[PDB]
Amino acid sequence: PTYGVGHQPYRVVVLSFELLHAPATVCGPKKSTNLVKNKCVNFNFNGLKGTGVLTESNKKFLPFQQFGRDIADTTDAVRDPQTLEILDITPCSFGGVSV
Amino acid sequence: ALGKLQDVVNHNAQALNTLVKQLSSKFGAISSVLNDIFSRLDPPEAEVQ
Amino acid sequence: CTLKSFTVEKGIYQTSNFRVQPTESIVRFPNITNLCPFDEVFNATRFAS
Amino acid sequence: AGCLIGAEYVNNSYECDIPIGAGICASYQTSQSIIAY
Amino acid sequence: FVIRGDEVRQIAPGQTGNIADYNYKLPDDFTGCVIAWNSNKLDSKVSGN
Amino acid sequence: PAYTNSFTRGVYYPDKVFRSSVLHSTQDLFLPFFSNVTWFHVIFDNPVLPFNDGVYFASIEKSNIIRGWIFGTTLDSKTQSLLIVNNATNVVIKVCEFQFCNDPFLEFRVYSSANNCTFEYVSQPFLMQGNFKNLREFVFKNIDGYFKIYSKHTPIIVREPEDLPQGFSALEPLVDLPIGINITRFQTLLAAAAYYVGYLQPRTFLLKYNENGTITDAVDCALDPLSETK
Repeated sequence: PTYGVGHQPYRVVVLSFELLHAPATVCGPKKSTNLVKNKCVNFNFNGLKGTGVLTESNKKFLPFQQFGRDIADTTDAVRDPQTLEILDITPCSFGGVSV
Repeated sequence: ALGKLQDVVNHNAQALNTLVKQLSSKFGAISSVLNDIFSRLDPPEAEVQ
Repeated sequence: CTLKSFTVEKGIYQTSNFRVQPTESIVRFPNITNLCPFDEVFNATRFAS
Repeated sequence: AGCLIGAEYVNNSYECDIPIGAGICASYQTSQSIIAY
Repeated sequence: FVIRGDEVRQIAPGQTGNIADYNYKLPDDFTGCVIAWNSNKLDSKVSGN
Repeated sequence: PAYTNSFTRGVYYPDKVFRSSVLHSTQDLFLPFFSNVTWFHVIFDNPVLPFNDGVYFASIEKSNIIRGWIFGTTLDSKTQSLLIVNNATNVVIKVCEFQFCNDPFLEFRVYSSANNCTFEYVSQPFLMQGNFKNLREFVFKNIDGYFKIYSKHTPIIVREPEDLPQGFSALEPLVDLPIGINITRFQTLLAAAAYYVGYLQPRTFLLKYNENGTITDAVDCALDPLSETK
């Protein structure tokens, strides 16, 4: 302790990153927002990006099922990552106007 | 008996089941989903795909 | 505008498409549970040489 | 067929001038305003 | 402007990096010419410039 | 060795997308319908079978003798491997480089000299009436880097002597181990056994999903001309 600055011990650590040719297993924390029910908004449920309304559904999903498509290969339902609730993705209200 | 009327109904149905099927076909690209193209390549090559 | 002229005739015309735009955004990704054991190399009991 | 906003539905039946859809037609008859029937 | 050697490839229209996103970015419709040459003869000095 | 007939078993879920009362064709490494698969009676049979683009494991036993799956290309002293072990507690999944042994069996006598490992996935949920034996199917595959494991458990009465039953059972994905080994060979281990192995190959199948979201049957598309017509 009689030694001044420069001679005192300093614990030094180095978080050396590799980024090798392998499936990435060490990522960073991802922020999670709230969930509106009756509101056409943007959704990003685990990679699944799109627009539409996120309402409840009665489709009984299996435990390993996460996403859900329709007959025309269109995402119709999705399972929330945090809570095991199976929603119903319906597109935003659209149409065609004629004057 | 009503096969001639079912013909135009099935022909107008298979023509609509083909357009919704070709939306997933990769017309010589990296993927079909447009959100995936704009999330795994660079802008100068994103418009190429 | 959809039919280039200054005098339109009687009839119904398809001008454009109505579409509501989204208001907010939602980004949910699984609950973070398996944190890295960083408390073992920063709050250790005996460091190395 | 949709939501017609801009005309009024009169109970009288006339000849079809502007075809709207599903048996509904429009015309500009008499105060002059667009009527549906 | 003056940059390093491995960063000249980011002056192309559309690229990632550090100087093509926060220092000098070119539009995707850039119709021009980028001219660069090694200047390690008068812009360098002992202990780094 | 021996040879039996895999009538219609060996169909799993290619993706994790819910489909209701539709028919979706998919091109993935499935098991061909009505194919000759190897049969070993370990009631002693533990050969070093090559892992060539997937495998179909099946054990028809009334006890816990058949329990373990060793992988790896050159699994002697050089390259990493994988040990799907279960001993009455939990799964002991641990990809690790270590010295192997000629004849493996089950304490933990399969290992000889442990070295620096790369990953371990010890998970509490283990993979596993009377005379009814337990059928345990297992599909292993590694496409890009993820070692996928499918499994399904169902009872079976042994009417015919030691034969795979006739029926369509969907195989659900259990784990998605992010591994990085170049698996090219396989070796089983034990501790009325039934060692069934079937190799996978690129095939197209038409999977019919039910209203509850489950595959009821499939079409091989390469077995008979009627399959191509369907």
